[PDB]
Amino acid sequence: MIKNEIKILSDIEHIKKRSGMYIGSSANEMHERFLFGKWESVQYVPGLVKLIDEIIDNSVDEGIRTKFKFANKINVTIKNNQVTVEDNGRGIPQAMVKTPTGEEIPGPVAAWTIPKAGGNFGDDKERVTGGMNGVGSSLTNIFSVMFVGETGDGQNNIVVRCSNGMENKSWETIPGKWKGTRVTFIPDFMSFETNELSQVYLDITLDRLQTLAVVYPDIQFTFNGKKVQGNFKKYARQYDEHAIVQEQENCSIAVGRSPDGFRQLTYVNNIHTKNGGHHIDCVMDDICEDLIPQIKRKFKIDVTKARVKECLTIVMFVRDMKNMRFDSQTKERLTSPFGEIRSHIQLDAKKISRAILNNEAILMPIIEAALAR
Amino acid sequence: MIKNEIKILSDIEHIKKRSGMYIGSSANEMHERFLFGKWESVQYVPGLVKLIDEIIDNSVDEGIRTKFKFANKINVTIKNNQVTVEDNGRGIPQAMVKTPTGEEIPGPVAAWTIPKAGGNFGDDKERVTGGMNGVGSSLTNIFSVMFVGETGDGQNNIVVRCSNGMENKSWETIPGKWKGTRVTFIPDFMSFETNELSQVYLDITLDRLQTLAVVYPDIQFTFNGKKVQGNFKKYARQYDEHAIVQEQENCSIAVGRSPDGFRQLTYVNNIHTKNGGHHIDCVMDDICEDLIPQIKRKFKIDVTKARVKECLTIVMFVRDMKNMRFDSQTKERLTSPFGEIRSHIQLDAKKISRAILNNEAILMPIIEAALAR
Ligand SMILES: Nc1ncnc2c1ncn2[C@@H]1O[C@H](COP(=O)(O)OP(=O)(O)NP(=O)(O)O)[C@@H](O)[C@H]1O
Ligand SMILES: Nc1ncnc2c1ncn2[C@@H]1O[C@H](COP(=O)(O)OP(=O)(O)NP(=O)(O)O)[C@@H](O)[C@H]1O
Ligand SMILES: [Mg+2]
Repeated sequence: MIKNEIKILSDIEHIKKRSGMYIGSSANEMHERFLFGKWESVQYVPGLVKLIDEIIDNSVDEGIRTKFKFANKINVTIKNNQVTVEDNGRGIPQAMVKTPTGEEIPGPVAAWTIPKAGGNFGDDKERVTGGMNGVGSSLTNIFSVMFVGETGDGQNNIVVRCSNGMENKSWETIPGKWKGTRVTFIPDFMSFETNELSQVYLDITLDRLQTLAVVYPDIQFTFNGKKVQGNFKKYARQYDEHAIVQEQENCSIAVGRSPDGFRQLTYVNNIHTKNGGHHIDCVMDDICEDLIPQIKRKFKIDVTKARVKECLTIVMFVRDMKNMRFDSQTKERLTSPFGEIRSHIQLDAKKISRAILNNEAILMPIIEAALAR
Repeated sequence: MIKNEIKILSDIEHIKKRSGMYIGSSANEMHERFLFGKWESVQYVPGLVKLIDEIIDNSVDEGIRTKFKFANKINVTIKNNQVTVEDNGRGIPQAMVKTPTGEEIPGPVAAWTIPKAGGNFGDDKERVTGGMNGVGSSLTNIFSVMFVGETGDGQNNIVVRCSNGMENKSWETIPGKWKGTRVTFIPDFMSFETNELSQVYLDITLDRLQTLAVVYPDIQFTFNGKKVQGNFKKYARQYDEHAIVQEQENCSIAVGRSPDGFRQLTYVNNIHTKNGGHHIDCVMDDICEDLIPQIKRKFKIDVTKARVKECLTIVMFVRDMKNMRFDSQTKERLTSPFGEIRSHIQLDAKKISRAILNNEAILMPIIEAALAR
C-alpha cells in the first residue's frame, strides 16, 4: 500500500522538488523555434534557456523601467557553461527590507536568494516591465552550483555570493563608485537532462538578443563582446524576402509565407509568448474579417479563416503593454483579456489586408492551393 | 520614473497576486475542445476547470493509491456555483505534522489551507499518483469564498472550514465512524473573469467524468447523483463510427478521422494534457515509421508525417505511469523524458498501422487529398 503521509515543504525545497512548475520542462526535447528567421529543428532543455532568459529579461526590464536612459548596454556573455550578464541600470536598491519572519535581509540578497521577492509587485495597471512573478533570478542560482551578483549604486557595491545549489549564501558590502549590475552564475546539470551548454543554447540566446534589439532600438545588446544591430526590415526579410511589414507606435507586424504548416513569432514587451495567446488570435481575426469579404469579391471562392491563416508566418511585436497576465511561469501564453489587448493594440487590419491583397507573392499561393484541393 | 522597491510576499499572498502560474489562465477564452465526442468550440475560464479538476484528481489519486479498494465512488456534484466531491477513501491521516516554523497542526488543515503541503512528495520515481505539487486543494481553497473539507479515518471526523477567501480558517475534530472524504467549496468569482458556474463548466466536468470512467472502469463516478457508465468502445465510437480501437494493459488508443485540421484528446493516469506532450509524439513516430513504407509500397506515393498526422483524431488513455512531470502547474504538457515514456508504454504500432492500412474509410481520404495536390 502507498504510504500517504502529508509532508511540509520549504520554498527552496519545494522549488527544487517541483522545478517543472517553475521553469517549464526540464528534459531535452525537440522544437521548431524560429532560429535567426529560419524555421529549423532545435533540440534543447527549456529550463536552461528559461533560466538564462530570466536574467536577460531582468536586464531588459531595468532598461525599460528607466525609459532606456539607464541599462542600455546589456553585455550578455555565455562561455563554458557560465552565464554572465552586465547592465548599467540603477541596480538593486540598498534600502532595507523586512522578511515575514522579521529578519532584516538587504535588497540584492533577498532578490537573489529567496523566491517571491521582487520589485514588480506594485500596481499592475501601470506595470510595463516583463516581470510579474517575483521568482526566477532566484531560480538560476536556485538551480545553480555558483551564483555571484555584483551590484553597485554609485556609492556602495553589494556582492551576493551563493554556492552548493543556493544552500550556501552570503552578502557583503564594500565602498565603491560602480553603478550597475553584474550577474554571473554556472548552471547545475544535476537537475536538468544535460551536461554542457552547447552551441545551440548560445544560438538561441543570440536569436533572442537579436529579437530584443529589433524590438527595442534604444538598448545596445552585446553578446560575447560583439554589438548587435537592431533593424526591423532586415529582421523581417530574414523570414521571407517578400514579407509585408507594417509598423505602429505600439504594434509592429510582418507577414510572410508558411509552406509546411503554420508558423509565428510574437513578443509582448520583452516576453517571447512562443505558444501564442490572444493577441495573435485577435489580430488574425481582425485581418480575416477584412480578407474574407475582399477575397470573396476578388476571386469569388469561399475560403475559411483557418485555410488562409495556416499559410502565414506572422512575426509581430507589441510594446508598452500593461497588465500582461500569463498562464504559465515560463510566460509562454499571454492570457490578458481580449478587450485590454484590443484597446492597447492599435493595429489597422484594413491596411495590412489591402497590402497582402495587392501582393501576388502571398495570396496567389493560397488561392492556387485552395483551387487545386 | 518607475518606482522600484523590493517587496516580499508569503505563499498565500503571492498566489492571490500571481494566480496566473498556479491555475493557468483566468480570462474566459475560446478553444476547440472535445465535448461529448464532438470537436466543438467552447468558451470558458481554464482556472475554474483546473480548480475542480484538482479536487477530482486528488479523489482519483486516493482511489488508485488504495488500488481502487477505497475511494471507488467519487460522487461529484456541481449545483448553484458549488462543488461537492465525495469519496469513500482512507482519508487524511490524523497524525500531527510539524511546519518548518515549528507549529503543530493537523493533517487535513495543513493540506487544505496552506500550499506547498502534500502527501505526494515521495520518491519522484515512485509517484503513481496524478498529483505532484502539493498545492492543488490548497489552491482551490484559496480561491473559494467558502470551503468545507470533512474527512474521516473511521475513528474521528476532521472538519476544516475556510471562509472569506483563505483569510478565515478553523479545524475541528469530533468523535465519529465515517470513513472517507468530502470536499465542498464555492469558488470566488471576484478574481476570475466570470460570475457563475454556468452550464458549459458542468458540461466540461461531466465530459471529464465520462472520460475518467472510461479510462478507470472500477471507479463509479456519479455526477449530480447520476451514475456515469464507462465503456471505451462506445466512447470511441462517439467520436467517429469507423474509429479503430486498440486496448492494452496500460494504453488504450482510438483512431478516427479529422476533416478540419488535427484533433486529439490524451490522458496520462488521470490528467488531461490537452496540449499534448511527449507520449503522443512517440505514438505518432512509431505509427508513421511503419505506415509510411507501407503506403509507399501500396499506392506508390510519398507523403510526409505531418500530412498523414493532421487528418487523424486520436484518443489515447495511459494508466499507472510513474515519474511524470509537467511544464505547468495545470499539468497540460507531460515533460517526462522520451525514453521513460517509451519504456513504460508497450504500444505495438505495427498492429494499428496494419489495421489503419486495411481500412478504406480513413486512409482513403488521406490518399485522395494527397492525389488532389
Ligand atoms: N540589472 C538589474 N538592474 C536592476 N535591478 C535588477 C537587475 N536585475 C535584477 N534586478 C532586480 O532583481 C529582482 C529580480 O527578481 P526576479 O527573481 O528576477 O523576479 P522578477 O524581477 O519579478 N521577474 P519575473 O520573475 O520574470 O516575473 C527584481 O526585483 C529586480 O528589481
Ligand atoms: N480528498 C482527498 N482524499 C485523499 N487525500 C487527500 C484529499 N485531499 C488531500 N489529500 C492529501 O493531502 C494533500 C493535499 O491535497 P492537494 O492540496 O491537492 O495536494 P496534491 O494532491 O499534491 N495536489 P497536486 O499535486 O496539484 O495534484 C494531497 O497530496 C493528498 O496527500
Ligand atoms: Mg522575465
